[PDB]
Amino acid sequence: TCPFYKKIPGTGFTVDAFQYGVVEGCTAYFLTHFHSDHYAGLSKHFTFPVYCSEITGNLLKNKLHVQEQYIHPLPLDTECIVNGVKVVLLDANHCPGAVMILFYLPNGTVILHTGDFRADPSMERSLLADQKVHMLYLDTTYCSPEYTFPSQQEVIRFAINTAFEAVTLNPHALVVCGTYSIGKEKVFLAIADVLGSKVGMSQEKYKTLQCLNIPEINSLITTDMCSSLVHLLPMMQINFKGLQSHLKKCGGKYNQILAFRPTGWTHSNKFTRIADVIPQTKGNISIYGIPYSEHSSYLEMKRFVQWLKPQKIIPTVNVGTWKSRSTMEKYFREWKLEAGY
Ligand code: NI
Repeated sequence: TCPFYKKIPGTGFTVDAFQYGVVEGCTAYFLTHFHSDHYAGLSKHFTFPVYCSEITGNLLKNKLHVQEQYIHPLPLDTECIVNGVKVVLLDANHCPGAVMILFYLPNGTVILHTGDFRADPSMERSLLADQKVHMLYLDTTYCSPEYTFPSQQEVIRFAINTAFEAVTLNPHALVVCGTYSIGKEKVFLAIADVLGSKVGMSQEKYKTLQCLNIPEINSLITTDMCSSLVHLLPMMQINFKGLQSHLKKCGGKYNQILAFRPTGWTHSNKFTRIADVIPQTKGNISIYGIPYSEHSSYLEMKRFVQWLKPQKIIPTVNVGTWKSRSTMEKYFREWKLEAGY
């Protein structure tokens, strides 16, 4: 049974609700982004209308085989009427194709559902500037002040400099980057660009990247692993055993691996600067964990919410324990008292 924070009152609509069977009264199912916790349930057998971005629609069709007749892609930044209700999709600054959804209810209430997002000041100059929001359904993944991490641009600067230095000292080093979902593509794309290489990967991952509308993608990626000195591997293989096993397969072309594991936040963020990050090393293999986040920091979240001034906030993450829910409610009340709304 579908929880309350996935229903949109006063409409026939749900958000990210595909794992509960047929939801009573749902005439349109919105999908914010192609991450498995959110799409859990969709397949070729789905026969209700799905509303989403163009990129999410390409993934639904090619990766999950949803039939074309049930896929309803909408452009971004454009007022659209769905089942007699005005909606807008906005870029969420999460993974490719990820959106926030603004719903203009028949009674006059305006609701914003963030999906998963990484808040940014550029959002203060979208179509959100123009009017009031009564209800915010908020991605609270990192809603506590201990969650700190750098900008994505600082993290990419560290990875490019680290890779370029290593392969210039040793032309026979291979670079490996872990993946398990869409998102964070700038990590392997930026590194391959500085090294003058295409990125090598499996047929399955190539297919997924081909759905993403990335400009000049055919110039950037390949399934021919031998021609490439940046390889992608599933995240589970990013360990000393998995990497040794991979280097054997490369036919004595390489004598060293440098690997990157993009993570979310980790508690080494509470002491160390990005500059001071060091790898784990065994022999000719070194592994860097780098804190490249596609969710808001505490400070980014607080700025967004204090600017938007919603009348009510409904969290969508960390909602399963009394202590988590209580902690989030405390911060929402500080923010409101500090800013005066
Ligand atoms: Ni996500």
